[PDB]
Amino acid sequence: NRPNRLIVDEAINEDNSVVSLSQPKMDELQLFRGDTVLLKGKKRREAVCIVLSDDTCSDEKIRMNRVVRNNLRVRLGDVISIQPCPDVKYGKRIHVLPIDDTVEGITGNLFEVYLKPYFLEAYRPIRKGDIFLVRGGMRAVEFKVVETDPSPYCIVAPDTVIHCEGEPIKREDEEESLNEVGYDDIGGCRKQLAQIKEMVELPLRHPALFKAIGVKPPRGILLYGPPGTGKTLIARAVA
Amino acid sequence: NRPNRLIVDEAINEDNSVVSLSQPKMDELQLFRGDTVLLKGKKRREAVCIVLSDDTCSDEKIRMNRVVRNNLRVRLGDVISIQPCPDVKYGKRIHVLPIDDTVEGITGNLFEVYLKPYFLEAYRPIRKGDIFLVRGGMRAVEFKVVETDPSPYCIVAPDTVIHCEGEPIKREDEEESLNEVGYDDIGGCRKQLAQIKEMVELPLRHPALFKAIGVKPPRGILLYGPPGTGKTLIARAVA
Ligand SMILES: Nc1ncnc2c1ncn2[C@@H]1O[C@H](COP(=O)(O)OP(=O)(O)O)[C@@H](O)[C@H]1O
Ligand SMILES: Nc1ncnc2c1ncn2[C@@H]1O[C@H](COP(=O)(O)OP(=O)(O)O)[C@@H](O)[C@H]1O
Repeated sequence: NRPNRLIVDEAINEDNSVVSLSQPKMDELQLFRGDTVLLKGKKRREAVCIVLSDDTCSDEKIRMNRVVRNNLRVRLGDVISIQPCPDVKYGKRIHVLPIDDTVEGITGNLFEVYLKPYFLEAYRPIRKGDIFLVRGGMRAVEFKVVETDPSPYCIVAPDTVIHCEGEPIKREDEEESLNEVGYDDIGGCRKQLAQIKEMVELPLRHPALFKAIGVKPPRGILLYGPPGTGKTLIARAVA
Repeated sequence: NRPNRLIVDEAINEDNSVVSLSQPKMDELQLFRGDTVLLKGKKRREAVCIVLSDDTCSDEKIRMNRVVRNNLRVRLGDVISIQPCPDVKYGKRIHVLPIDDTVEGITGNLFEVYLKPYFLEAYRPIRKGDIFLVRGGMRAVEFKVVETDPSPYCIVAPDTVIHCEGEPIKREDEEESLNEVGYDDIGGCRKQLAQIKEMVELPLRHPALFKAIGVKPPRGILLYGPPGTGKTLIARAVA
């Protein structure tokens, strides 16, 4: 049955690009804590990240972040195949530009003052055709690459140079904005949010199974608490 | 007055094809506990089942199941004639197929994995033009025969072979779906359900008698209890 694909869930870590697995995971694929990992999915697209070792998260499970779930076009309850990729990469020239939807009121240079400080001491990889999201600068902005060195061989380094043209390109309907609300945006409701997972993930992720079995799913859920507790973004995130 | 026909009622046994009678019943028709019985009715159709001996059900009464009440087109308050039929039968080739109304989401082979396991150690008979119902497999599905060996001589055996064509035939309005609610679907309400039998079976089963006598039937029945006790499927089953 090809025991290599595992289900996807939410990661409790607050890091940006960190993938956490269980102890008997890197011992089979002989990968270290700072190796290069390549992930695939639908739409004939690939991905690259950094695998981090952890033995406190769970017993046998792989964590997976939100900034790359929308990037690789992956949703919950899906299978993902992981394999090591010991390929030496080195970025030479990069060219990123933001979308004209979140750059209102920003003028002047914006590449040598935000991007350069956060790239160093991170060595984060990047693949062709990906929309990364960065927090900071009293705002939430993103950038998209359209033309750089041929994939892959993309490694951030202070010696790398950057350039701009001066004409942002509008986004399309294929991607989804990460500025909206997700499971990571809920704080404090752990036990209560854990219940909705085992009541709304079965009928919404597996429709043919429900139109196959005779089980009746719940037809209504009532949330409680005083106003402002977060009854609205929970429903928006689970959607 | 031909003392051979008896009224029909509901059977408390949970078995699929079991007919229970009283002690002075098989002693007149010299039939054993595992003989072959042939039953007739309207529409010039016959039936075949297995008579089971019981001395705890009642004093002088014949039980009769739901899966064959709709099959032989029999309703309550009707007469049924029973006679032994010591005919040796042996099935050779069978060909059953389901109706395209309850096979949504089912693919692959479905004859050597469900039908074969449940047929053995049962020796259940089957007549031509009957819609049997089987419970199990996390669903409620049925099958209908359209072409097999000439009637009767239909006995299930592991040596028998089966085949399929690949085109289900839709059901007609002559038969009724057994997936709906009947008296056997009510659990717990025994004393209360027993009362509705002696108040709604007289005016609905014998209309000419009520338009003959001057008795006024009840014009309204009020059911009680907290929600979910089953006030709705009781009314749907008695209809
Ligand atoms: N438990 C929570 N977790 C994260 N954010 C919250 C929570 N509760 C409130 N908020 C924040 O407060 C803001 C106002 O929430 P509000 O719409 O009043 O919630 P509700 O509609 O349930 O009263 C939201 O933008 C949300 O980000
Ligand atoms: N006494 C009972 N016997 C069998 N099934 C029941 C009974 N009570 C409830 N149910 C089941 O519970 C489900 C919901 O019943 P419901 O429609 O709430 O009854 P009511 O309309 O009387 O409140 C039904 O599908 C029924 O099968």
